[PDB]
Amino acid sequence: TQPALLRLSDHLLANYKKGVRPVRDWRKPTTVSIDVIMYAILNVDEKNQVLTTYIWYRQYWTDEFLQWTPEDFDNVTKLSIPTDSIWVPDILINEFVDVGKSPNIPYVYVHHRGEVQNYKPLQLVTACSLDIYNFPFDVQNCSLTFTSWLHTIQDINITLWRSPEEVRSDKSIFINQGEWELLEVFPQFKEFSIDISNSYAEMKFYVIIRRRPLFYAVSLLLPSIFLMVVDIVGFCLPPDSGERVSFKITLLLGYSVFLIIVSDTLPATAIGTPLIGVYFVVCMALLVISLAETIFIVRLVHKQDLQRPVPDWLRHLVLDRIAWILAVRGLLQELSSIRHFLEKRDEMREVARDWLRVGYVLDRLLFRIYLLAVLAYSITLVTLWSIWHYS
Amino acid sequence: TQPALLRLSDHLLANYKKGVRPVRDWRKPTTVSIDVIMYAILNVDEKNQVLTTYIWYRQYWTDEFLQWTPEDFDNVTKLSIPTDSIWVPDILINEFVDVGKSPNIPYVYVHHRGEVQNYKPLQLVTACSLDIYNFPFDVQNCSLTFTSWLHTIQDINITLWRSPEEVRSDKSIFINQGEWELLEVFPQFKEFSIDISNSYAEMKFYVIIRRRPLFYAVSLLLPSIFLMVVDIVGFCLPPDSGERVSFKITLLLGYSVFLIIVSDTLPATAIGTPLIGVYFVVCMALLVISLAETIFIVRLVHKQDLQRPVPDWLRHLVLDRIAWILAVRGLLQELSSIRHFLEKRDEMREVARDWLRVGYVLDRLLFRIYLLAVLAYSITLVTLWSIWHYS
Amino acid sequence: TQPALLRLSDHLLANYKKGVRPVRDWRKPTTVSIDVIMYAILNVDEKNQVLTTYIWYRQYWTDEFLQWTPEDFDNVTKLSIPTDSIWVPDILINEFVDVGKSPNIPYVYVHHRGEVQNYKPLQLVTACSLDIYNFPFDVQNCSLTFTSWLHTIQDINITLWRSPEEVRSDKSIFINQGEWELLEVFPQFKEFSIDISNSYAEMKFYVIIRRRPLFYAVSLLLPSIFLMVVDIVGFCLPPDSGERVSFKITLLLGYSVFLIIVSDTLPATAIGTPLIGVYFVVCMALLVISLAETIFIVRLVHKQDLQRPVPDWLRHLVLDRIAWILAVRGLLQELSSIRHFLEKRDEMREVARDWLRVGYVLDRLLFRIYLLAVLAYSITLVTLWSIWHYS
Amino acid sequence: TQPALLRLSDHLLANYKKGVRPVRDWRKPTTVSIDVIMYAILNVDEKNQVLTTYIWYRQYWTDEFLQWTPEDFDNVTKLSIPTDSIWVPDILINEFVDVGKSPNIPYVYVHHRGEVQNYKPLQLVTACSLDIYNFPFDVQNCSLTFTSWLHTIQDINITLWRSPEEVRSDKSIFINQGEWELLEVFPQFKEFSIDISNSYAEMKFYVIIRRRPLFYAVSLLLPSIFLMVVDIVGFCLPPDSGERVSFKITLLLGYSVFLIIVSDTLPATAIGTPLIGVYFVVCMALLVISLAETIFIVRLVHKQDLQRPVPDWLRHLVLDRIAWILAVRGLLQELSSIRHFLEKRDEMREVARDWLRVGYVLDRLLFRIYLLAVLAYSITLVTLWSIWHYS
Amino acid sequence: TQPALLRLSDHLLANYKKGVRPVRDWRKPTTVSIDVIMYAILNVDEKNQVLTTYIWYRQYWTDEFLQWTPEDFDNVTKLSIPTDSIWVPDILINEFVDVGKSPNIPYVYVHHRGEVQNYKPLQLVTACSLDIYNFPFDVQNCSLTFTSWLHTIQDINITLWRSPEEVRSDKSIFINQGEWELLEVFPQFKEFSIDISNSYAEMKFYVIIRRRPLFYAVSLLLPSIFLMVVDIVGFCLPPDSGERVSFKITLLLGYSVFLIIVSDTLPATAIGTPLIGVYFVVCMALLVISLAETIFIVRLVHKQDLQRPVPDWLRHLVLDRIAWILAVRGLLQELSSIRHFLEKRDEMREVARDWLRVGYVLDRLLFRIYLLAVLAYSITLVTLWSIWHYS
Ligand SMILES: *[C@@H]1O[C@H](CO)[C@@H](O)[C@H](O)[C@H]1NC(C)=O
Ligand SMILES: *[C@@H]1O[C@H](CO)[C@@H](O)[C@H](O)[C@H]1NC(C)=O
Ligand SMILES: NCCc1c[nH]c2ccc(O)cc12
Ligand SMILES: NCCc1c[nH]c2ccc(O)cc12
Ligand SMILES: NCCc1c[nH]c2ccc(O)cc12
Ligand SMILES: NCCc1c[nH]c2ccc(O)cc12
Ligand SMILES: NCCc1c[nH]c2ccc(O)cc12
Repeated sequence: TQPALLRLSDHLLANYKKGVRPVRDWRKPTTVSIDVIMYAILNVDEKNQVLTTYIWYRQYWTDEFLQWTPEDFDNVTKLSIPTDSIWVPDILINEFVDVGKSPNIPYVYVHHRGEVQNYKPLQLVTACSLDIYNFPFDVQNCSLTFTSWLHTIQDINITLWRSPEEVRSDKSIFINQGEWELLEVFPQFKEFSIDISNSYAEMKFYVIIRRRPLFYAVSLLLPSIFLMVVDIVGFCLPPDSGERVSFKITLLLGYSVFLIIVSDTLPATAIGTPLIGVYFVVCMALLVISLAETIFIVRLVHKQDLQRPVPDWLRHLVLDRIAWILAVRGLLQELSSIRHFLEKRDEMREVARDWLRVGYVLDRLLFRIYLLAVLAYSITLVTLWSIWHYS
Repeated sequence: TQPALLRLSDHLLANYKKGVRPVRDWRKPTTVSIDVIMYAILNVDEKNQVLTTYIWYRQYWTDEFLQWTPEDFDNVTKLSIPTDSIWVPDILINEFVDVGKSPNIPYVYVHHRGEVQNYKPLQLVTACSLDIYNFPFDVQNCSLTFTSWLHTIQDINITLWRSPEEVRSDKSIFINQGEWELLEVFPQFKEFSIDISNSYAEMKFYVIIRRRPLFYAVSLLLPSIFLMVVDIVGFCLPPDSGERVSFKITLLLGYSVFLIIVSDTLPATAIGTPLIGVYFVVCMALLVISLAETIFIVRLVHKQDLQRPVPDWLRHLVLDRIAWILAVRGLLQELSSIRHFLEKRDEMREVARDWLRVGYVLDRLLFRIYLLAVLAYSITLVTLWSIWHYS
Repeated sequence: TQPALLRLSDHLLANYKKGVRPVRDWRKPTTVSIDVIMYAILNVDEKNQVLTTYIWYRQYWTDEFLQWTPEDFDNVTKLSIPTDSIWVPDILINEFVDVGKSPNIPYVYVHHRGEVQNYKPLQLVTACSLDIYNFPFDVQNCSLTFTSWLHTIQDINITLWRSPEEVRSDKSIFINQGEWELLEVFPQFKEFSIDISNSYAEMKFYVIIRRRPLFYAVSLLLPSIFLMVVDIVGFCLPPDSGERVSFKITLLLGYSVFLIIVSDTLPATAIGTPLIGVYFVVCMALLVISLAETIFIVRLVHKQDLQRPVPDWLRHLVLDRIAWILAVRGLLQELSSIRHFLEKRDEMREVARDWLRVGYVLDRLLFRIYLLAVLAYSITLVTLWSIWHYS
Repeated sequence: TQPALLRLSDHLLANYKKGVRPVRDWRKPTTVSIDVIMYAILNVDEKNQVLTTYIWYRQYWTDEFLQWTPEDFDNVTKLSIPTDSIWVPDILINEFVDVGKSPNIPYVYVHHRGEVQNYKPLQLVTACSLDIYNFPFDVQNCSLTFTSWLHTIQDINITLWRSPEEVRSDKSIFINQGEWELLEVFPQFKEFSIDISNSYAEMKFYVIIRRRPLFYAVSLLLPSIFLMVVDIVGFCLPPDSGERVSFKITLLLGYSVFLIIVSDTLPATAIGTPLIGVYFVVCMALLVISLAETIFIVRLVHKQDLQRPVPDWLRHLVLDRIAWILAVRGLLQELSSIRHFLEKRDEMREVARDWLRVGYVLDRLLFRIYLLAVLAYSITLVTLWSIWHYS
Repeated sequence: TQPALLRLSDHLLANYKKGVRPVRDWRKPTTVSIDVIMYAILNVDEKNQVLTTYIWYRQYWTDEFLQWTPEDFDNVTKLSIPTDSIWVPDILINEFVDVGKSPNIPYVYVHHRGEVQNYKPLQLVTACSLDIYNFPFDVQNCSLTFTSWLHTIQDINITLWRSPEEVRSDKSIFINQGEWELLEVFPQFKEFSIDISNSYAEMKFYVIIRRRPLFYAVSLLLPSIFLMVVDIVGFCLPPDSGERVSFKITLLLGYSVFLIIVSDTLPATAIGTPLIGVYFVVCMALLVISLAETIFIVRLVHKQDLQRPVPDWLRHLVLDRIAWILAVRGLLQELSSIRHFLEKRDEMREVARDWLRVGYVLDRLLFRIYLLAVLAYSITLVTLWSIWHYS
């Protein structure tokens, strides 16, 4: 005799005639109130300048045709109806690279005063400009805007639903333990117009995210200090031996191949030039000047075809030493000849020994200077890190 | 005269009016009982913190409108009808990264008392937090939650169908011989609420999986012990020869390039720091101190420009040896000069020989110390492995 | 006056009422006869344990509602109707990783006795367990099962259509000139049941495929024999020269980097351990012991700081040689001193020469032993290959 | 009593009969006016000769059946109706590689005079010919054409809507800070015909884009000048030492491996041959001739088995030096023999010294020539860069 | 009073009853005439034996139910109707790996005599057998076949539309400046039958394409001749120096790593063995025998522990030289002893000098032989290239 609640379900859907903007008067617009909450931040692609995010989105508006009195229908205040049977605004998002992949959820709440609500999850892979000038300590500011693609300001009006301060500070759900953590989501309403007599409404959410670089800092600092330490420990071997230049060029080749294979992996971009490359270039130049010093010292010490050092050089190298911290005539003729030969050989040996001593002293002094330079570089780096840590 | 069973098929579907929650009274909610069984575990992505699983899922609920007496229709108790002609709850899964790919199966059983059942396979690629602190011996605890996205607690209520102990211990179907094997699937019912006056029901299944690391253990241990053995066998060659430093730096370069090309392949993450990296750093430091010892020994042995060793040094190096386990005057003038030259050369040779002996003794002692250190490291590693094996 | 054949097309489709299992009596089940033929085998993924295949599939069953007399309708025995207007069983395939990509073909033959047939191509990417213990000479046994996901044994019954011996030996269409060639497709009917009072029917096809490894065999054998030959030819150079150890360590580094870059490319898995790795480890160990022999020989030959060899050593090294295949007193005082110095130098030279001869003899003997070992290894490898070739 | 605006919504859609080209007379064609605006330029693939772009596209035409008087319906001039209920032309784009991914936007404006408009975003990945002859300073000219695939010139006519000069200079929306920046979008109308009696209309937009190569220029110039500088600094070490050839071959191997790993990454194509490869080949040849010079100098200086240099050679090498910037008889018999031996040794030493001096002079001269050549190459390169900068 | 042309649009579509093969008599089949034109050739995958092509395809057939007199309907001869409202044959393509991605174009021309035409673009990624025996100069012959999947020969008959000679030579549209250029498209009609009493019609188009290898030829020839030239220039340095073997092994390692990293990139297959690998193996063997010659020459020249060369060897090495292009007794006793020591040293020096001269002569002769062999190889290669160029 008396059917179930469905007695009203057809009563609203008998002659609804969807596909038309539901208003009693066409002059007034329909107002849509939206709300977004972040759930997780998926990977960000610096090469393609595109990021992937996942949000829970909700909206509501007024139908003005789905109105009924609760008392007439068993106290019924709200119900759920399929979303394909009612008018739905076309609220899209700009700077999108694909339609995306998301479920349908073909249901919507409808209240007794015409208010209709829509809840949905949605994943966006979207293009924003990424700046990686300070690559490890990045703070990215990307934007996503909601707007009606075709309806103008006289048709659809965008409202923020919740208060902006509630939206800005909302960490109710967020997947931590990832590469990124968000700082805030700042909303802003704007009016967009390319030409005259045609304007639209947009709502832009600016997402601010910060990277945690501890893994990146370790992976970028450990090989560098490793090669610096091995260069320092390999500096202290005799220079006249021919293995010094081989050791230095082998270490330089190792640094070169490491730098090349890490040249584009970490700064995966085609525009930005982070300061990490500048520090790497500085380290490379330090290795180059160390190799040049080693080559010069090796060239200075070479026993064959030598000349006695010019007095002034020895006189100031001893000065900077204050701051480092019968027919018997043929018989005697032959003996005189062999003696003179031995004196010549001894003189060559003494000249070689003096040149070797000069090379040793110069090598020690230049090693001390290089150690001081490395100390200065390391202390100024840790000083800048402390300045970052304490603003 | 009398049609087939389809005489009831239209009788239930003549004026069903799908799209409305089927209840006689709107106050009571509709209860959905669900059940999941794992079938296989596909790949897990540590870089993206996402895994892929395949389950068989079933659910059932009560329609309260598809009711009939069996006796009236040729003893018919249950039938199958297309799933697009009846109301279906929107039971979704959170922490999902895509809609996924699964067939439709447009059929459902319906019993004579209104009970309706739904069976379906489904593959989920979903985001959970992976911890790889102990990378080879991982035990991952990931979660997947079933909930109604839009209907509240007053509309849909979630029930576990089978008993929790049956669900927890269920290995009826599972594809073994993979990288992972599951331990348990723990179910838990919860009530979810972000704001007030709006609450939902969720059912969370915690999947616990364990990795079998034998392949990983072999692939990570074989090159390490290979390079340790080759370092040990290359340690025992004469130090005064110049090939020792070249051999050591070549082996160090090999270890460096292997470590760099395996630096991110196995610990494919940007947060976690497994202890395998710590052991690799320890091995690298051991190689570095071995190279430093070789360089020091090479520097100590250098025949040119030497001085006699200070007595105390020789006196304690012989002490630690207890624990290692007429005008004929011009003629004689020339002969005296050449004799003195030969004495000078012999003295230099003797000094070089003494320094070489000192270097040999020190090299042998330091080799013994290094061998003892390697023995200690290897035995403590196998000891820790045994402690893991026997708790 | 008299329409075309379509006069019967509506006669069967006027009140068909699809979506219901077409039977006059609900007690008897509907029987579906299926048939599959392979067309080509696409790539197989050993890392993901998944393969891709392409088959032509056909099935037929009885409708019992699409029945007519041919004589009444211009001799018409069979026709074609859209597949969306008739009942279609939900015959799915387990161990599938995706819904796949295949066309629709919205047409089916229907005969005058109710028999209805369905033809379709379908590509499956499906998960099976791959064993690569003998990686080049693989014979893979994978399975694919057809079953009704939701209908039970009382509803749908599976039949093989053609005889099993015809299905097993069917090479009518197959794309050869690929990486794999199939041996047989063995069908087997089974009854599946997880719980009680609920059983289903499945038809499992076991596909057996064999790999042709000639390209793999060449690519795996050529570099190995290349490095063996270059090691053999580099073995025969003087040992006292310092380039021998450099040559050996360079070749060892080359083998190491080749093995590492081919460590996971060919055995692309995380479980299996093929014997090719065992042979590679054996070759590596052979190279290691060759390097150790070279280092020992180099250490044995070192002219500086030598002692005369102990008699017994020389006495058995000559034994194993049988099987390799006035004031004139100051003047004479100075002359005696210089003569004694020359005797000392000559004695050191003779000791060095004797030690060099000992090192040469030992190096030749160990080279012969190493060559014999390489010969033994190569002959036993070709012997095992012949045993494989002739069972 | 009086319904809403929907009173006209059915009035236009009661018997619209979509699917037919809406014209009162079939002889006249329907005219579609289109407009495109670039929004961003995504990645370009030089290997596949395909690019990805994102545009906002709009079009309008005349329906001639959706006509009404505003006064009759509450002043209503325009409305919005679903796009699936009206006739829509099939305006496609050639040289497309996929259907693409874009939303639907199922709404269109309709004016009271039958004018209907359609707005949509669309992303195209499309194939055009890329020329990279001057790879860093590229100016690409690609094309995209809009045409009706099936309707001929007698049915659909294409019009540009806005004036061509407005379309050509339109930077209202464009995502800068990318790899590319566009110069202009030139439109052109054309008539297309493959066979006779069948012609179509097309509208081709030529997009002109320019690359900003600063990152590419830095990444391509820094390693090159690095290796040039290290070659120059390693040139200045003594030639008789055996480490010079090792240093040169190590640097050549480094250049070779860098060139090979960058051989196809930057010029990612299979047709074009940019001039950067020509400059790299020139640098390689310079390194090769430097290595050949080093080998020749090393061969010239070799102390063992020497002959006195032919006079003419010394006489012109001193010429080019002007531009570089009793029974006592046995006793004396033995003394004469040993003296003659010492003279022979001294003569060999003097010959070796003279050859070493010759080698040193030649090495210095060739080093000066090589430095001059490097200076010439660097100055002509910077000169060509300046010519590019100032046309 | 009199409606538009749509007066006939319903007249054909009032009771069309699609889904049935439109014929007045079921005995005669329906004939479909097809035509294909290539537009561009996308990438070809040699690893997966699959290619991607893009064609414009058209077909037409006879409906026999869409017939009208033009005079009755305002001279109307042809119109356009949606393709979903009429019967469409299921003409598919075999050897396809996916459904593909193509637009719909829901429109078809219909003429007044029942002739209906369909135009569509379509991209196929399809599997054909690729032979790369002569990898740079490939001429691939792949096939694509059009057939009705389910309708037999008694239902659908395939016709070529245009004449075969017109189809074979058709370059009206084709995107040049790619990796491939097509030679011809040969059509062929065939009858296909697996079993008896069941036959179908197929139309196979054989596409013939040729590769342009200039980029491949340059990229494969430049490093090879580079390493040959550097080997030749490094051959000419003194053999007794220890850097020769290091240079040779370094160059061999460079060739090895280049060959390995290019081992599978260019011949990206698992079956074919191109002749380029044979030439690379020949070059490797040439480098190996050069290294063996260098090692033998180095072994022959070793000053320590030498014996005088056997006369015959010197006598034929001078022969092949024709074709290369009182108590004073103790005093004299000591002098005699030292003189004898000096004679012994001089004899050893002379023996070493003679052995060095022998080694130099042999090295020069073998260098000449190696140069002649390289000349022969290069000339026969350019000769074979000329034979290819002039058939
Ligand atoms: C781009 O190419 C088209 C095709 O030839 C040409 O008409 C047009 O002038 C070109 N534009 C520029 C800026 O070179
Ligand atoms: C291509 O292959 C088919 C199949 O055998 C053959 O009939 C045809 O002649 C071939 N075409 C050419 C140009 O070789
Ligand atoms: N199942 C989660 C329901 C839910 C609660 N709050 C929400 C906010 C937005 C949204 O899309 C969904 C929700
Ligand atoms: N064909 C397997 C039917 C089946 C048996 N038990 C199940 C449990 C869940 C499910 O989705 C399906 C099933
Ligand atoms: N066009 C191929 C028709 C055909 C013949 N035999 C078949 C077997 C199975 C199938 O799906 C299709 C077929
Ligand atoms: N929401 C942006 C609406 C808009 C303004 N101008 C446009 C031009 C083209 C287009 O597709 C869209 C638009
Ligand atoms: N817009 C191109 C129309 C066109 C002309 N000739 C064709 C041939 C085939 C085809 O699919 C299409 C066409």
